[PDB]
Amino acid sequence: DLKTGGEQGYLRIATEEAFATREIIDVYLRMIRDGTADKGMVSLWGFYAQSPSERATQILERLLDLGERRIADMDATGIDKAILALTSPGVQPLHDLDEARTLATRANDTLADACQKYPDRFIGMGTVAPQDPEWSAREIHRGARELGFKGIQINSHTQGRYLDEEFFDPIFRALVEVDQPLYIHPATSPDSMIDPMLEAGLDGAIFGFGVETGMHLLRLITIGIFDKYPSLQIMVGHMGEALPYWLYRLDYMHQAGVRSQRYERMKPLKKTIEGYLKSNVLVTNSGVAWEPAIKFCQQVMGEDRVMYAMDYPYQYVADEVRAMDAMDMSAQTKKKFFQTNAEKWFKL
Amino acid sequence: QDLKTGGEQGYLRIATEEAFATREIIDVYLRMIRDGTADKGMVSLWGFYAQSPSERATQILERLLDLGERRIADMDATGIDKAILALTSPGVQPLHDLDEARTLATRANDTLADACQKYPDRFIGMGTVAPQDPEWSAREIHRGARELGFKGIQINSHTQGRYLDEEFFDPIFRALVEVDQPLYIHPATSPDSMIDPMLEAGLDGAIFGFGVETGMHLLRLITIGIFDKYPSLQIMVGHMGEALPYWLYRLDYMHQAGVRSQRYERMKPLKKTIEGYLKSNVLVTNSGVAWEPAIKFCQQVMGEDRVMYAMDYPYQYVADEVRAMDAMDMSAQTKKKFFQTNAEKWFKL
Ligand SMILES: [Mn+2]
Ligand SMILES: [Mn+2]
Repeated sequence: DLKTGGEQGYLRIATEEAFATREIIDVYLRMIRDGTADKGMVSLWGFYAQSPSERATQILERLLDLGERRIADMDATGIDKAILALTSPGVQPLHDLDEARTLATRANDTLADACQKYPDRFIGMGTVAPQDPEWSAREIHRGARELGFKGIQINSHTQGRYLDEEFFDPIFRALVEVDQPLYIHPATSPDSMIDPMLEAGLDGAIFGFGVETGMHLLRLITIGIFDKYPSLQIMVGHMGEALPYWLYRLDYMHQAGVRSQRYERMKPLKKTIEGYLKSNVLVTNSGVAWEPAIKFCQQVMGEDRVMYAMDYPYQYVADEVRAMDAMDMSAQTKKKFFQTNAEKWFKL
Repeated sequence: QDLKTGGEQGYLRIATEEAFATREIIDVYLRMIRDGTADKGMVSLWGFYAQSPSERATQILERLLDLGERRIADMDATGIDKAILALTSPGVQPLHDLDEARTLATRANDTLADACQKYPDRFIGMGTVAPQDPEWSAREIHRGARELGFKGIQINSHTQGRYLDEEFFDPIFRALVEVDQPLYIHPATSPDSMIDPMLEAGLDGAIFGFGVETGMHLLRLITIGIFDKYPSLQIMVGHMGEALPYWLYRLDYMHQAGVRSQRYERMKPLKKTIEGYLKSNVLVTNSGVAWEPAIKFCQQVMGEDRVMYAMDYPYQYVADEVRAMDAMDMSAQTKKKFFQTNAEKWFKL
């Protein structure tokens, strides 16, 4: 009952879909073995790459496939197109810059090859190495102009550092030059923040992912990234990492902080936080196949700014697709949500 | 829109997360800041509120300190009939000298009891405790229920980086169930172990860090099985549930995924889903969130009987917020629950 081809009145374009390369997963394993992995890596990838559980082993196998098996899984859930990115944390944790750039290059060329082979099914977002912002800028050039990619995905922090630092500016300069979106995907929190979450089993997707990612998007908003770069669009998954829900409180407390001069890095902005959510931020529902949360986001940010995502293979659930197809929404809204918003914002 | 006391609009306005301070305890914070024993959160939060020359800070400190006619006037001016009062975060929880903590918490509780006696139709008390000493805290829970007329207690999230899911804190929960009173988990700044990236961006306080710390704490309690151990226990949180109601689908999906894959020895099977515990054991206020779409979303998730009005005076003392809440496109029956009768039930007023 879930079919490709758009007969139900829209294509299903899934906008937060993951893959891995074996050589990068082997680096994570090396890091865990040699003690250079951070606590988040040990937690996340010591689980996914090593647990014998059904969940981990299926995720690992699915991540590594970029062909007929992934296509079969998409066919079986009626997914027309998938926007693919290297799974978190990509090469961001790597201490050897030459190794990070090499592996990122390879992962990008691997993705490009797959998209060339399945051009009606797979759409690519590039991976970068923000450890090297200037290289990353050139890799943004290459993905947009040579590889056919539609943007980049950054897996939140790089070695405990956030994108609001001036150090990272070449990434933003390059994105606005090629006029492509940035997708800030979660990662585990850095060692400076993870301990109370990790000790309770909360460091991953259940909680810590949202803390890390929402903090990252928020600190970019509050540093004025969209005043510096008014064309820039930043996408986040998981229903906006709670930011839409907190909006009233964000704006109230932002304004209080600005006016009171409480903080060096919180100065006046040209728009409210609400205003940036309406003009510069875009949200997917990855992991949140939940009609009230989706409708809430659509109401707060505008229906044109909210997109369907599956989060394959971390959350591959046919009944979720069925629930999304069944939502109490107009045909027109549902087509935006499943298809045409993604067509617009990713320039498909 | 006139804001009047007396319920002529169809309900009393019962404000359920309202703060006060004591000069002696603020002086301790200043001492800890000066001597270097204050954590980064204390330096940030109380360095600001107790020392900032900012207009917001100065007026907030004066209002915090008043437990009399000024506070009453401020309530009258915004049509607030009753305020549920608690010692402002982080209370005595950061203190290293337990004699001092116990003495100052006793004093603060005595002061609050005295004020509530003076204005018994306007002020309702929640006790403060010192979780560093869970035995003393248990006695203080009983003292507040027996002698002081209090309706429960407020704990200001973590105590020196230690969380209530730890077995050490069990005597506090045992005492709450014995007196049959709720726990309000109010925010605090994050501990030094988690605060640094937030603090650097100006995000450690009410804008963001408070919700992270508090949502985390409540999620840790849910997932340790506090409500299987204590099925009668009610835990209240402000700020529209510290995002948990909005995350709920993701919370349950990933909690179940973790348990079934045996990922964390800490995370064991629970008798209810997280959704089940929200509907049976957690209560939410809208402190700081005078925003209809979020209130209505939370009502749908939790049930309209489980969501209450709060002002968060004096940190967020805004007449126009009251006006907006009075004017929500919501039935008279639901509005009366939200402002009045839910609080009357859950606080046993
Ligand atoms: Mn994902
Ligand atoms: Mn408060």
